Amino acid sequence: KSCWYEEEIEENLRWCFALNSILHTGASQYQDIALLDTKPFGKALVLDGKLQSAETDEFIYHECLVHPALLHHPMPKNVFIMGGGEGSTARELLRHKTIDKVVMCDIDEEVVEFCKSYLVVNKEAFHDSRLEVVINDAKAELEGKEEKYDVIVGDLADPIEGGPCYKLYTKDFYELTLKPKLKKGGIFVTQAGPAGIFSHTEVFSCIYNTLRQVFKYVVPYSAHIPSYADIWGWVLASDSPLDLSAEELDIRMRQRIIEENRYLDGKTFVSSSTLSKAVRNSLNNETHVYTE
Amino acid sequence: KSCWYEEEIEENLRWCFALNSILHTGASQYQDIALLDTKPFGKALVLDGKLQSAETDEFIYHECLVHPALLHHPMPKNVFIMGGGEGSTARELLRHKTIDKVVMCDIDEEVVEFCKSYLVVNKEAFHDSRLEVVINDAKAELEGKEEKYDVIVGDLADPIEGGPCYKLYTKDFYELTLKPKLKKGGIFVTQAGPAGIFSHTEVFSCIYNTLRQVFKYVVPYSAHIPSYADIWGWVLASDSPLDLSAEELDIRMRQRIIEENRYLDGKTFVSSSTLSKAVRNSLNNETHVYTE
Amino acid sequence: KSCWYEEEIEENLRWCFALNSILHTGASQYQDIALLDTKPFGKALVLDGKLQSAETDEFIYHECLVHPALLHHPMPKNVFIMGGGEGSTARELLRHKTIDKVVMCDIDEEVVEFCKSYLVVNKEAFHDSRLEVVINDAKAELEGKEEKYDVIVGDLADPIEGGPCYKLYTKDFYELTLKPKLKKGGIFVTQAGPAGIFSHTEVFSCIYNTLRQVFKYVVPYSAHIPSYADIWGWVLASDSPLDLSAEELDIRMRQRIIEENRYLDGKTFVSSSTLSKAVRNSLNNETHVYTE
Amino acid sequence: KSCWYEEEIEENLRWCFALNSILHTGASQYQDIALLDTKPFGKALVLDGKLQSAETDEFIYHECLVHPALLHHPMPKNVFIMGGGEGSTARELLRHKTIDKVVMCDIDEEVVEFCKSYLVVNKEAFHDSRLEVVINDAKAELEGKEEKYDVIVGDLADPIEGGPCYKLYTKDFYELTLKPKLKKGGIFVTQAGPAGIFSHTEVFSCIYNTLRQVFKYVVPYSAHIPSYADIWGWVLASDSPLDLSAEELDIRMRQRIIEENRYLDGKTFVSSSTLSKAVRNSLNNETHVYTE
Ligand SMILES: NCCCSC[C@H]1O[C@@H](n2cnc3c(N)ncnc32)[C@H](O)[C@@H]1O
Ligand SMILES: NCCCSC[C@H]1O[C@@H](n2cnc3c(N)ncnc32)[C@H](O)[C@@H]1O
Ligand SMILES: NCCCSC[C@H]1O[C@@H](n2cnc3c(N)ncnc32)[C@H](O)[C@@H]1O
Ligand SMILES: NCCCSC[C@H]1O[C@@H](n2cnc3c(N)ncnc32)[C@H](O)[C@@H]1O
Repeated sequence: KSCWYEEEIEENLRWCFALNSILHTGASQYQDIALLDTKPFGKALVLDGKLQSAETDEFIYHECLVHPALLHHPMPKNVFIMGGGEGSTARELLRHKTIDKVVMCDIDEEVVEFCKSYLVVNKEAFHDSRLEVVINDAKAELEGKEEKYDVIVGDLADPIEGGPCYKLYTKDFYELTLKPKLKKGGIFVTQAGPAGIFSHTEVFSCIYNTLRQVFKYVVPYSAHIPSYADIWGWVLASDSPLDLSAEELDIRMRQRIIEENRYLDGKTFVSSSTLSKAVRNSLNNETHVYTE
Repeated sequence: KSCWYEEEIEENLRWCFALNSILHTGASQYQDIALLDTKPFGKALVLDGKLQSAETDEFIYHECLVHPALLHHPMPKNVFIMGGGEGSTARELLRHKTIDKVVMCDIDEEVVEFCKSYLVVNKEAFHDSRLEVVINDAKAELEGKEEKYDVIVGDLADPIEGGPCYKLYTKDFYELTLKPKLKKGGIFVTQAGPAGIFSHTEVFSCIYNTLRQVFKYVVPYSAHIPSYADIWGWVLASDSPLDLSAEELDIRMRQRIIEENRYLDGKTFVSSSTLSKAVRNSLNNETHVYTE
Repeated sequence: KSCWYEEEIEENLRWCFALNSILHTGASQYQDIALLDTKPFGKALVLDGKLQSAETDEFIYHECLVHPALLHHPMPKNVFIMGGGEGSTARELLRHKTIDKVVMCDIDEEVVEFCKSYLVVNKEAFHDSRLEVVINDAKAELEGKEEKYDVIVGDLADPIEGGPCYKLYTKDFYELTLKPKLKKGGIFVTQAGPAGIFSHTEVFSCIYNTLRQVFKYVVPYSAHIPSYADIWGWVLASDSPLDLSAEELDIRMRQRIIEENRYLDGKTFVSSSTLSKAVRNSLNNETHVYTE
Repeated sequence: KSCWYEEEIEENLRWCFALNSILHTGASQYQDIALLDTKPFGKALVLDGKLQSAETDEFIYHECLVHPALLHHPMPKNVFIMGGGEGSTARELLRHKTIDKVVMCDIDEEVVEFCKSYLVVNKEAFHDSRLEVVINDAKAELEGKEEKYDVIVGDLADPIEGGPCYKLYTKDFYELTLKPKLKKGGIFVTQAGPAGIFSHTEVFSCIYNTLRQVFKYVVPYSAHIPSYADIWGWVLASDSPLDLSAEELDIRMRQRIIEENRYLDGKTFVSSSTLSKAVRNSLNNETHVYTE
């Protein structure tokens, strides 16, 4: 095949996908933006040269990010997303019947406009009256406003030094900006980077341990995302408990979410939060904490 | 970082590993045989241009291939391996104290002799008095010998038309050749190809469904193998039940297996054997059966 | 710099060009047709996954293909092009004031229509009253029409077994079909494939030797084409001598050709027609003759 | 094919060769050193990630670099090489019957040792009593010693800012270090980088113009080197004339060089020094000069 997008995932690992076209290439002051039409994963959003969403498997990422957090809440009504410009986290949140307000707070208007325009899947979401789009740094936005939320969702890029996301994974940020803005019984969830057998030590274990230092209950979980070329991680965090069985998750899904989930049922969530021996022990032994 | 090993996982997806060296390249009349020293995965055995074992994570594959089968057996004493010339399957079998004899039946003497010399991790295994190496087609060997086994392990390449491995995945094979050479309570396990969200439809679902036509109890399961760049699958099959808890499995590990498993504990197996919603249902609805 | 067009020049040599866009991809039943906007070479026409014309250097190929033949002719008035659907060969022919008619005979109407729409450099050429476009196999066309030409231009793909172009490079073709349709003093020129130090043995030496069996005077010549990643070759053939000095050629350029050539002057042609020691001798000693 | 060496030749152009092995990888304080066994070009020396010599076509580079300069001299006896660690420039120089002394002055002992050991072709050269190996910066070595030479050969890497070679292409270096150390009737030749239709403006035109400002007679010439993925350039420079015909070159070769040249005869040299229209005009119009 002639045409390829190439991504260096580590300094010694490259991942190449065959291309149909290069649909749109924008840029803002924040990052490079690109929509590719790829053979293996369909349409793909690439930010600063990292694939961040692919048409074929974004559903897995977005179901996993969103649904566990809301299903463990007794009655989630309002939710604040840090990031979300791609719009699929909002789509999945808006599937919940209890939800009356979703704030998408992304720093990059152009990403939003771009995806608002070209990720057709998210059109019903982007137009729902419950969605409020806010163009800001989520950290500034959070400390600015007094509104408190049932659920806060971190749908940011991994914490990389000198980037616009690193701040929002520090113990400082959690303790003093995020957690004050959680209602009673509030639940936080953040995307947490690679969660492979070896790749999980880069950011996942540290995000987990950083949250461990702020919240009473912390639940790491993971699932394969083919377009990310790895197992990916999320962490639920709360000062209230987080224990539903699979059966109780399935009941809650059937009652509270419109239409059928495609990836996530209760058993899948139970498998997801049962990390492997080595990962589970690695996380437990982690002592690094993100800080100022 | 300018020398790379490349593998086309699909016709539109390439995975590239930075190389330190090319330790050996060659061929038997069956297959090309190469050993690469890679940066991300250490020494990697590449057979017909497909990476089959990487030093850093082969433990995952071989622990998943071997331990669930033997652990589910009350008392496995004799095992036959279809393929296994690389030696790691034998290695993990020989960690079981209950085992008295392992037959490794590989068609290609050069794989065996090459791995016996170059894959040092398996040196003790290859030299264990309990191991018998037979150089033959596994199907011809099983047909021509009356010996029966407590466990038979399929460590062959994926089934396709016309390759030397296809006929060892058929309904007629399992029924007429393999099952008669299982002892009372015998367990079969085979590797079963990619088991990703979409890639599982190639062979994993068909192997599962084929086995489902021959054995009463069939347990498919899967785990990520980074050097294979996908979730990989295995299938257990038996005419006796295959239902142990994570705790039962741990006790058995502790009683029967020399040293600590690096990948697999009881929980990890339960997680591996709980497939995602989509994969589970796809397997259940599969109707392809491999036949002669 | 993460999207790339790749071409395997040989089974062990790849050339990759950074892409701006994929402007079109598709196919007729003859060939795939793609137009890529490349960084190093501008818009590149790719036919069956082989780059055939790049905006930045196609002038070299087409100047070398066309001008030496016409310049050596006392008075070329009518020309037939075998292939030429891309339009650049016609373009450079039509710069000659002496020309009254060009027949462009391409087998693939979709190449013609595509290039006529998308390769703007050739718009005037395509619209010139002197140009006739015929959609046919060039061999069938020449056989079935009595018209004779002062020059015939071979602008076909390289000869191999079974492709649509092979039979237009054979001894029997040149003798029985082409030569009878040359006027008195007629000159044949064909593109002749790679002409590198080693790559010239594939087809360039064989075309030269084949022509040497049919025509009295045969002048092979070559020039670097960066976007082809090699030296490329052409062969002039005639029953009348082909021996002009660099100065004679310049005077003719000045008298007959509208505008300045960007690549070819008289000296450049003399240089191109002086092959290296090794290539010269290899051509002289070649004995393969293409036959039906 | 599985294993590749990748070279970025421009920011938008990559060149990939299939690999047999990575024979040796050294490093010194000056550069990275590597010997690859490549499929398309055989054994290849790579310095700081740039291929600098390949077994299959180094003869072209080294014949072109060496023989024109000596053949234009009436009686060259002693020669100083700036660089030469690879040893092939010395090999070709030592083929001349008039030559009694060759100084190989390379800054990197390890390159020399490495090639002394592993480039078998140059064994007779490296052991010839006329060869003096000197481990130094050629600029310091030149200004240090009083010996004057009939021919000085620049076999350095292209002039790249902040590298150890840039100094040795400045007008200052030429005027005040190099030219004082040329005997009466002395001839200088330097390798001069890419000499393609467009690539020649990077260093070739500037090296040419810089020498033009120091020497009375300057002759640029070029030839394709497949392993360099380009036409490559050299420049002869002298205060005496440089005009032999092809015929006079061939006589001189037959009388003065042992054995047959494989690439270069008199006609080849004449073709080589007949640049194309555009290159010839580009060089003539160059006004940039390398300086302090
Ligand atoms: N794994 C999937 C991750 C998705 S890509 C990261 C997303 O979060 C936004 N973003 C980056 N920094 C941000 C900040 N400080 N505040 C709000 N949004 C931000 C960015 O514009 C982009 O939409
Ligand atoms: N990922 C797990 C695959 C590892 S590679 C496939 C292995 O099975 C052998 N093999 C192939 N066909 C065979 C046959 N009919 N009988 C015995 N061994 C065979 C082959 O020689 C090789 O060692
Ligand atoms: N580098 C110079 C090659 C350019 S690409 C080859 C061109 O010759 C046409 N073509 C192929 N076979 C043909 C035939 N038998 N008759 C007429 N045109 C033909 C084909 O449609 C295409 O336009
Ligand atoms: N196109 C083919 C070029 C060959 S590669 C450049 C060669 O010139 C040496 N070299 C680099 N800088 C040098 C200096 N200042 N003095 C002497 N040798 C040097 C370097 O160690 C190497 O052997």
